[PDB]
Amino acid sequence: EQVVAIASNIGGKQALETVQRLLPVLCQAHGLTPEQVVAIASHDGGKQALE
Repeated sequence: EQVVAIASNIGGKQALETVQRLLPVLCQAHGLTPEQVVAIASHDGGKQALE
């Protein structure tokens, strides 16, 4: 279990809840925050019509 999974369990949007949770993490560790690029694209340009 992880915060990125618990929040998404409540919200119902794993790809969206994980990006908001890993946002400060990847922003502090790197800054670029690829999550808003890769994870978002995985849902928008991928798992959209199937979600």
